[PDB]
Amino acid sequence: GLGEEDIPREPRRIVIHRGSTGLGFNIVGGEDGEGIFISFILAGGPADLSGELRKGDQILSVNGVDLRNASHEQAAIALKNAGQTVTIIAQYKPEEYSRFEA
Repeated sequence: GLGEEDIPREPRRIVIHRGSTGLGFNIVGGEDGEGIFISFILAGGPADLSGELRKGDQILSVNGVDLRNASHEQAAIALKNAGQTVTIIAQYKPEEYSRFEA
Protein backbone atom coordinates (compact mmCIF):
# COMPACT_ATOMS: atom_id res chain seq x y z
CA GLY A 1 0.00 0.00 0.00
CA LEU A 2 0.93 3.70 0.05
CA GLY A 3 4.22 4.13 1.90
CA GLU A 4 5.08 0.44 2.03
CA GLU A 5 7.70 0.96 -0.72
CA ASP A 6 9.23 4.14 0.76
CA ILE A 7 12.97 3.85 1.10
CA PRO A 8 13.79 3.61 4.79
CA ARG A 9 16.63 5.73 6.03
CA GLU A 10 18.22 4.88 9.32
CA PRO A 11 17.35 7.25 12.16
CA ARG A 12 20.39 9.46 13.05
CA ARG A 13 21.43 11.16 16.32
CA ILE A 14 22.21 14.88 15.96
CA VAL A 15 23.50 16.88 18.93
CA ILE A 16 22.79 20.64 18.65
CA HIS A 17 24.15 23.31 20.97
CA ARG A 18 21.52 26.00 21.43
CA GLY A 19 22.39 29.46 20.20
CA SER A 20 21.06 32.86 20.99
CA THR A 21 17.71 32.38 19.21
CA GLY A 22 17.22 28.63 19.45
CA LEU A 23 18.36 25.53 17.59
CA GLY A 24 18.22 27.06 14.15
CA PHE A 25 15.35 25.27 12.47
CA ASN A 26 11.55 25.31 12.31
CA ILE A 27 8.99 22.53 12.31
CA VAL A 28 5.65 21.69 10.77
CA GLY A 29 3.25 18.79 11.43
CA GLY A 30 1.95 17.28 14.64
CA GLU A 31 -1.63 17.08 13.40
CA ASP A 32 -3.79 14.62 11.44
CA GLY A 33 -1.19 11.86 11.76
CA GLU A 34 1.68 13.94 10.36
CA GLY A 35 4.77 13.78 12.51
CA ILE A 36 7.09 16.65 13.36
CA PHE A 37 9.07 17.62 10.27
CA ILE A 38 11.88 20.10 9.83
CA SER A 39 10.63 22.71 7.38
CA PHE A 40 13.34 25.39 7.57
CA ILE A 41 17.02 25.65 8.45
CA LEU A 42 18.16 29.11 9.57
CA ALA A 43 21.24 30.27 7.73
CA GLY A 44 24.17 30.40 10.13
CA GLY A 45 22.27 28.89 13.03
CA PRO A 46 23.19 25.86 15.07
CA ALA A 47 21.46 23.30 12.90
CA ASP A 48 22.99 24.81 9.77
CA LEU A 49 26.52 24.86 11.15
CA SER A 50 26.10 21.24 12.22
CA GLY A 51 25.34 20.31 8.59
CA GLU A 52 23.31 17.24 9.50
CA LEU A 53 19.66 18.22 9.78
CA ARG A 54 17.63 18.95 6.69
CA LYS A 55 14.18 19.75 5.46
CA GLY A 56 12.15 16.59 5.41
CA ASP A 57 13.72 15.09 8.52
CA GLN A 58 11.11 13.86 10.95
CA ILE A 59 12.08 14.50 14.54
CA LEU A 60 11.44 11.26 16.37
CA SER A 61 12.63 12.34 19.81
CA VAL A 62 14.26 15.22 21.69
CA ASN A 63 16.41 14.25 24.66
CA GLY A 64 14.70 10.86 24.61
CA VAL A 65 11.21 12.42 24.68
CA ASP A 66 9.16 10.67 22.02
CA LEU A 67 7.66 13.08 19.51
CA ARG A 68 6.37 10.54 16.97
CA ASN A 69 2.75 11.38 17.84
CA ALA A 70 3.27 14.66 19.59
CA SER A 71 1.30 17.75 18.81
CA HIS A 72 3.03 20.73 17.25
CA GLU A 73 2.82 22.58 20.57
CA GLN A 74 4.23 19.62 22.48
CA ALA A 75 7.17 19.43 20.08
CA ALA A 76 7.86 23.17 20.38
CA ILE A 77 7.73 22.91 24.19
CA ALA A 78 10.08 19.94 24.14
CA LEU A 79 12.53 21.86 22.00
CA LYS A 80 12.23 24.95 24.24
CA ASN A 81 12.82 22.93 27.40
CA ALA A 82 15.60 20.65 26.10
CA GLY A 83 18.45 22.68 27.62
CA GLN A 84 21.68 23.93 26.13
CA THR A 85 22.77 20.63 24.54
CA VAL A 86 19.93 18.97 22.65
CA THR A 87 19.95 15.39 21.39
CA ILE A 88 17.69 14.96 18.38
CA ILE A 89 16.88 11.63 16.78
CA ALA A 90 15.78 12.40 13.24
CA GLN A 91 14.86 10.26 10.26
CA TYR A 92 14.93 11.59 6.71
CA LYS A 93 11.49 10.86 5.25
CA PRO A 94 11.34 12.78 1.96
CA GLU A 95 8.46 10.82 0.46
CA GLU A 96 6.20 11.55 3.45
CA TYR A 97 7.34 15.13 3.73
CA SER A 98 6.41 15.66 0.10
CA ARG A 99 2.97 14.12 0.58
CA PHE A 100 2.23 16.42 3.51
CA GLU A 101 3.66 19.60 1.98
CA ALA A 102 1.26 19.40 -1.03
